[PDB]
Amino acid sequence: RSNGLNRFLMIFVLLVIIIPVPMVFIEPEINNYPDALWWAIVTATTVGYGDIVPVTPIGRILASIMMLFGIAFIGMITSTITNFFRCKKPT
Amino acid sequence: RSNGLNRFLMIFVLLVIIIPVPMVFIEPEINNYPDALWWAIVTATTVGYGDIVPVTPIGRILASIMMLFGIAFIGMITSTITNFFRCKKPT
Amino acid sequence: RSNGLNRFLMIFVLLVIIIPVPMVFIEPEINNYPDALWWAIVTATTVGYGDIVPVTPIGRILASIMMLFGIAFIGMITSTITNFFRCKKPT
Amino acid sequence: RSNGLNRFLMIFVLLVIIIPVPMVFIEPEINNYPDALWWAIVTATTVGYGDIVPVTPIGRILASIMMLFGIAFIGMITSTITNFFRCKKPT
Ligand SMILES: [K+]
Ligand SMILES: [K+]
Ligand SMILES: [K+]
Repeated sequence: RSNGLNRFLMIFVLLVIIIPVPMVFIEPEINNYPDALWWAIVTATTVGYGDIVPVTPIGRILASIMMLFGIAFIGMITSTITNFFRCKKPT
Repeated sequence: RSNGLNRFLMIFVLLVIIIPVPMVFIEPEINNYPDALWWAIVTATTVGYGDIVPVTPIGRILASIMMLFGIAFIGMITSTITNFFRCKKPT
Repeated sequence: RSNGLNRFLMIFVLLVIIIPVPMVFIEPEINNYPDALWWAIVTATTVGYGDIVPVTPIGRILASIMMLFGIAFIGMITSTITNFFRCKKPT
Repeated sequence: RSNGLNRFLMIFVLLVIIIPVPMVFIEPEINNYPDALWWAIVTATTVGYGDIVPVTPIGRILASIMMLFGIAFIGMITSTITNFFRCKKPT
């Protein structure tokens, strides 16, 4: 679907903005939103520097969701390119 | 195959649950199952924070399997999206 | 497009060369261009060792761009292979 | 090509075996082949724990090659799955 990419992008961007909020109050290593927002991208982009790591179960559970959405993001981006640069081959 | 995604998912989820078990008794850095379960996801999602790292050969051998299944997981997810959002183009 | 891969590659390679320049003068952990060039690849390849990590907001903003281009690079490489080894199936 | 996957796999596996050899004698953090072989996989699988990091230019140049082959490995695996589970859709 044409709105399929937009629907997955709006929910992914929403998480990378909302998930850092509880992470400030539940994690000791996370002491502010800019720090939490940074970690969320580092995790959702499947880069994982390790400079900010969740310790608490809830924090490690929320991190797991961000990783699962992180790999889904790559799959959504790769599909938006693989299906885009393949239709130009016949005509 | 329709059951092809399910067959790869049930064996992948099984490993992320079973592989953390020997990792507790063989690794010094891993001292419990929740810690081991956390590392398994961090590795299988190809994020790799480095907060928990295998030292022993067996632990580094089991980690290699988890990484090889980790990249295969992305390939399985990307294929389940690339082939899903391409069939809607003609009809 | 045939020049589509070249257009994305020339802008990606340009960033991995230009982005390390401000990173030397804005980050304390980055004290030279070879160090900065190394970090840029580690980030753009979505490997993320964590040996060099941005602290400053601007440095963490520039890093985010490099990560977003990093995942786009994998998507560009995977599409240049998935569409290349699929056209040889019928003829 | 049918032998296309085999040709890319035999050269990739060869590097993950040969590249760790100079890395022992050129890097201070790498003091043995099993340690070097471990780092090569961690890098070629684009996991990057950061437990073993190259310092020297040559070591950081060889690491860059391993990362470039690492992302190419994912692209080779994803293509071997995306084109495999798509031909079963019509017949
Ligand atoms: K990765
Ligand atoms: K990583
Ligand atoms: K990492």
